[PDB]
Amino acid sequence: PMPFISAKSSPVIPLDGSVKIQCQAIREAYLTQLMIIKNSTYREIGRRLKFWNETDPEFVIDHMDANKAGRYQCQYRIGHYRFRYSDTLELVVTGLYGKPFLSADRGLVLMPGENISLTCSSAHIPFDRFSLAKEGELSLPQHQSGEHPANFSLGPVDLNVSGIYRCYGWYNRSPYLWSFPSNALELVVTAID
Ligand SMILES: *[C@H]1O[C@H](CO)[C@@H](O[C@@H]2O[C@H](CO)[C@@H](O)[C@H](O)[C@H]2NC(C)=O)[C@H](O)[C@H]1NC(C)=O
Ligand SMILES: *[C@@H]1O[C@H](CO)[C@@H](O)[C@H](O)[C@H]1NC(C)=O
Repeated sequence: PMPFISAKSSPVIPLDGSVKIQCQAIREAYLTQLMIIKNSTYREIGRRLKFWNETDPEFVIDHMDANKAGRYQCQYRIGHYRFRYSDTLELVVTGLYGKPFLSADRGLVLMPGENISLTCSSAHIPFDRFSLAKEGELSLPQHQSGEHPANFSLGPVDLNVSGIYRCYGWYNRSPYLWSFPSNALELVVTAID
């Protein structure tokens, strides 16, 4: 098990936003610094916070841009020149490409168990892949699709599927750089009808 590396704010940060990262404390570390990976090379980044309301080291990265998007790890210097790292965290920056369009082939309100797929298009920008995000959620959108027609299925829906959804740009060359959110699309599952 590797030291955890959570993100207090969403891992999805708008163009010039700012995010707060937290690493797992390691009693034997003389120094702990947030590192960002770039071409198999660890680079110092972000800023350390002060001791209060929490123990595990917290950092903060502001003025988000392409350069700050990507994989992150925590570097624990457990000696003059001996280190160990936390698990990996990914941060994506949004607002680098025009917004795509999200829609559905059904009715936005539906009985549980029903099936529905959301489609995310882009009649201009040849996005390599697409990612669907559920607004409320505190994390990183993992539900993606490479299909050009862009199909996001949700199999048998349950009351938990309800909520507002948005879709993003996304390019293979530059994976951690997404477009501006697409139009939002609300769904509501209810067994009452
Ligand atoms: C994307 O989702 C699945 C493919 O993974 C397709 O599902 C079929 O959808 C048609 C009409 O929408 C239904 O008649 C079939 O019963 C579905 N079968 C499956 C695979 O579950 C879906 O069509 C695709 N998106 C669309 C509508 O183009
Ligand atoms: C939803 O679609 C699946 C195919 O992926 C089908 O097997 C299922 O029966 C449909 N809804 C239900 C649970 O009846």
